[PDB]
Amino acid sequence: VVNPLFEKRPKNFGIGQDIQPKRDLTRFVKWPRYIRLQRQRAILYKRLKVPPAINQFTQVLDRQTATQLLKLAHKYRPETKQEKKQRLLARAEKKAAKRPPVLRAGVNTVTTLVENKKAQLVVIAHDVDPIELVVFLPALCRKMGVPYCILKGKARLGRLVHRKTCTTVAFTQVNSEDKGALAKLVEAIRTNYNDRYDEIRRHWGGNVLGPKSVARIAKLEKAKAKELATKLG
Amino acid sequence: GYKYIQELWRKKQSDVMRFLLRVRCWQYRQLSALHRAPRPTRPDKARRLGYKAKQGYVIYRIRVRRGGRKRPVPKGATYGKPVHHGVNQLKFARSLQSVA
Amino acid sequence: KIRTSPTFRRPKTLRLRRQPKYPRKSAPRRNKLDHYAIIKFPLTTESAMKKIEDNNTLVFIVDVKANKHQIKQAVKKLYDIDVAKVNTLIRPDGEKKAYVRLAPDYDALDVANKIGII
Amino acid sequence: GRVIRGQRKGAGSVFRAHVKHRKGAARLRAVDFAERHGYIKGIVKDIIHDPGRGAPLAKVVFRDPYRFKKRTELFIAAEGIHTGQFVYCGKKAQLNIGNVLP
Amino acid sequence: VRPKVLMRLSKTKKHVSRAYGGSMCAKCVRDRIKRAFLIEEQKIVVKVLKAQAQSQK
RNA sequence: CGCCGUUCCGAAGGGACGGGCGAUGGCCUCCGUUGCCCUCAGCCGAUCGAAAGGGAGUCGGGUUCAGAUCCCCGAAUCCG
RNA sequence: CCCGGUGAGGCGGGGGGGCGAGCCGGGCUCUCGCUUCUGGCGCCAAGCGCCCGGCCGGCCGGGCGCGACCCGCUCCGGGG
Ligand SMILES: [Mg+2]
Ligand SMILES: [Mg+2]
Ligand SMILES: [Mg+2]
Ligand SMILES: [Mg+2]
Repeated sequence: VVNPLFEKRPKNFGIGQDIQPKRDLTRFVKWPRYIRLQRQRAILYKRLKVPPAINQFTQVLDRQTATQLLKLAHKYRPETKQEKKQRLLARAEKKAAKRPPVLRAGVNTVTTLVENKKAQLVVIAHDVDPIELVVFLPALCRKMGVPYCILKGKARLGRLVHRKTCTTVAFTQVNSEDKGALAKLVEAIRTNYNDRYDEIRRHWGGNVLGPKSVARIAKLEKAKAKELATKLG
Repeated sequence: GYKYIQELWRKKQSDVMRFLLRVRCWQYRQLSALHRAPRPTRPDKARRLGYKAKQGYVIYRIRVRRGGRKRPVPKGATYGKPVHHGVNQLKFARSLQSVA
Repeated sequence: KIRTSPTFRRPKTLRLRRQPKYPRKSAPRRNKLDHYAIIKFPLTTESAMKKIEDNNTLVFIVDVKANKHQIKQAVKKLYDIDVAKVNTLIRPDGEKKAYVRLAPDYDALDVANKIGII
Repeated sequence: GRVIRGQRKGAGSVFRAHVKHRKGAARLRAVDFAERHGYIKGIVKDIIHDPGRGAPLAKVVFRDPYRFKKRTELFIAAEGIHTGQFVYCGKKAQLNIGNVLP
Repeated sequence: VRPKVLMRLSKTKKHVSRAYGGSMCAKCVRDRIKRAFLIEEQKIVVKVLKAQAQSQK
């Protein structure tokens, strides 16, 4: 049933044999300056010995604790723009014939109430652009005995409030029913951040050579290890 | 609050601030000589110098070459009395910040 | 989507069209090169009377900014006479003399008789 | 004293080279995968006299291993080169005259 | 004729009716058809002498 | 003030055929239009630089006091 | 930080294939991975697998993978 016309014409992609195919070159592209800049700035955070104060933001909350955290931080979002008006209306018709506990946003307010010991839990975004804004909060929390935790994403911390990005978030008070969930989190957080603050304040990051240049050293070391592994007999 | 970032930006000889000032200086050294910044790098020093975070306020980052002001004259030859034979070690009367 | 070429070329984005909220100038400027401003006066010199008589043409001192097309279409409006061809030249005086040669059937001597020059 | 003739040569405008009738910079073929792991074969189209230069140049013509196109290159002609000769380039190229290899 | 006069002439006035007509001489045409068939032929001989070696060895 | 620099530290192409989607005008048949993706695209540097370089295509005869390969007659020719 | 090159085109490890030293079909050292008689041609996919889409398993017409190994943190090199 096969047709004797449909020949099979294989190409030889050897050197000088036939024109190389339209391969993939996403590795060898000449990128724009801004792309190459941020792509090789992410490498300096792997080559440079990063002090522990900045390195303490890589050890972040896991992927299972994060969900339950934002689950609890969804019952205490601030009010919208429309709910702000509709409260002025329900207050109007209240006048004609308590404030609920909610989240608390911003560094200038979280720090000022961590000093006042008003907070019960602090969430910090792990990728603040100028890190100086939250370099100190870890130590100020450990010092005051406030349970803090670093969360991955100032754009996901920023959906709790109705803004683009946020930096920190604080649970001052919670309702009765959710006080159990808050105490079931404060435990698993304080045992991960405040308890081991000694070993967090000492852990330098970065300082890791590129794989192309760690394989050139693992190979030479291998040759000198298999030397003693083969010359002894 | 800002008073933490303030006292932090005074230990420029520390470890964290000598790492940050160095990755910042490296990244700045790769961009153009005069380019607009998205947001104030130092938000505190900017408030202190009058930057309210509202529309209309713009932040430009700009780099200037350090060193004094060599006198713009032909090869050497500043024709005059020996008093004004100086070309090399001269200094400019406006700070590099005023030139930025 | 693999990168087939090692040159990142700028992607083409979308480009809108001017939808202004108010026209800059209020009114379109009227055409100051009217069919009347484009023809000042004729010539009555025996260098042009031999053109009218023999060559069946006319000689106008047209505006200097006028094409042979504007002239043709501006004698076919002021005088209603189909035109064979137009030959312009800028005089040393500065004005643009124009020799307009009328269609075969139309008689210059008898269309200059009308308008006055004869 | 006047700027000596030796000093007047670094500015140019008179002492610049006369690069009008020259045929191009005589350079080897750029290094690619072929030239780095095998060999690439080209022919010699002609041998021209470059002005202001004692050596002759040779238009060696390869074909791009990535596009459908015949690339020309201006080498300096080793002695014994003739036209229609085959010139190979790369690591696995054989060792005779006009055969650029590492 | 001059280059820009070629837009006037008809194709028969610009090419001879042959493979590579009016862009290559006939001698180098026949002397290229030859080399083409001959080189592909030797490529076939070598192709044969390849598996002829692989058969015994 | 500006100078340097002319492919050099650059996201440097606003284009094309075919296809798919959308709209439009009329023998709304069949082409044409423009909107959106898909596919494809090298270049090599904006621009200026020669009335002697390159550069398609007009010749005869007549005529004016002064203009003619330019006007008149008669024969062609290039480009779109 | 500097230099050279290029339309930043196959870099570094790992796997897969073939040849020889070897131990007795199985693990290692190796290396290669397809172009040298000629002044020829060489792209814009053959092929196998997988799916979908209209008209009557059958005409027509699309898409995906292999072909064209996977994974990576600097485009490759040379300085430092
Ligand atoms: Mg002074
Ligand atoms: Mg010009
Ligand atoms: Mg000219
Ligand atoms: Mg000329």
